[PDB]
Amino acid sequence: LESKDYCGESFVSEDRSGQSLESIRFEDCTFRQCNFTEAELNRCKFRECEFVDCNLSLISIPQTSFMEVRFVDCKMLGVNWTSAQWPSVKMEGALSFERCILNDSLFYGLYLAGVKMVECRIHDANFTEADCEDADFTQSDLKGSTFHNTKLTGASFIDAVNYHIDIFHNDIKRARFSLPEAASLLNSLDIELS
Amino acid sequence: AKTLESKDYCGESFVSEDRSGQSLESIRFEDCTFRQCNFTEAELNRCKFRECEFVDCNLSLISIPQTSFMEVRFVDCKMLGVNWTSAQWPSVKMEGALSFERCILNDSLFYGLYLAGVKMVECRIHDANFTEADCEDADFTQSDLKGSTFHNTKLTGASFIDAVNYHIDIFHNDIKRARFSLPEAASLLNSLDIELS
Repeated sequence: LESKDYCGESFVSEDRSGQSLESIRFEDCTFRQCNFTEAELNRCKFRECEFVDCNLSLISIPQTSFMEVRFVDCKMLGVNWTSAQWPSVKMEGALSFERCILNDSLFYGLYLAGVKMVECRIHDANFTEADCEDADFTQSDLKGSTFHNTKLTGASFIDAVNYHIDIFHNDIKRARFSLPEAASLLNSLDIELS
Repeated sequence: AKTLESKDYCGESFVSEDRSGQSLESIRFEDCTFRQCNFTEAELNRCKFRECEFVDCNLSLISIPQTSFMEVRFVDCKMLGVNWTSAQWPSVKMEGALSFERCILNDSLFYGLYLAGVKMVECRIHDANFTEADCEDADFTQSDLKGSTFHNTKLTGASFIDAVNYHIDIFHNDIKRARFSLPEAASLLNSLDIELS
């Protein structure tokens, strides 16, 4: 890709695995059936973009900016989101994930207010110190994922499974849960559920 | 029913005796059984019961000041409104001293008492007060606890399996290792300011 600006393009069935894309801005673009496994997006910008049915496993994104970016049906294992470029002026729902595999990702300390991570497989991802207020985890599988000093106020876990949230180290005021899974919040107190 | 004239009874069965309103003072009963006896509003003053069973008795509103119960089982008994706090409780701290099965325990006063390992199984326990009681390892299986108060009550390892209508604030009692069953255990989540569905 020898241009630094793309607008309104669809990139289809491209194998860019292991490649470096540097300082490219994409607006109103869509990527589908693309392979970005182990790619590096270095100082790129994505605005109003969508990835659908792409492999972004272990992608590196140093100083890359995502604003209004949707991911659907993507493999996104082991992504370190902490090294992306994030704005200091907070805006809710900047990222959106639906039916993605987020296993082993790092969201440490990030502002994720209003972010959708719906019907995702989210094993062993780390949300320590993240702000997930109003986040939407509906129908997601959170097995092994870490919530520690995570703001979860008003977040939704409706129909979610395998979430471990220690109420002694996390704020869940007004968050939404579904039985019987909600009973797992009781695990912090060491009660024995039958 | 004829006045008890002795101060000790061992190996004895008392059957179908109406002792309602009777005052009994320093009678020691050991390995006795009481079956279909009415003790409504009797006073058991500084008596002792060791290895006794009460079956199908009415002990409603009985007074038990300085009376001792050790290895006493109550089955199918009406026992409303009893103030257990004025009974004599041993220095020896042993679990399982009392057992209640299919009893009506409404309005009982249990506050601040040592009740470790006590069984209150398949009981109606409406409006009783357990504030500050030590109920470590107690068994409330299948009991109806409607309106009973648990407040700074030690419930460590206690069982509420299949119990109904318990109000237990998980931040205001000790509940480590206590056992609960869904769907009822959902009531425990009322301690949290969350939206359930």
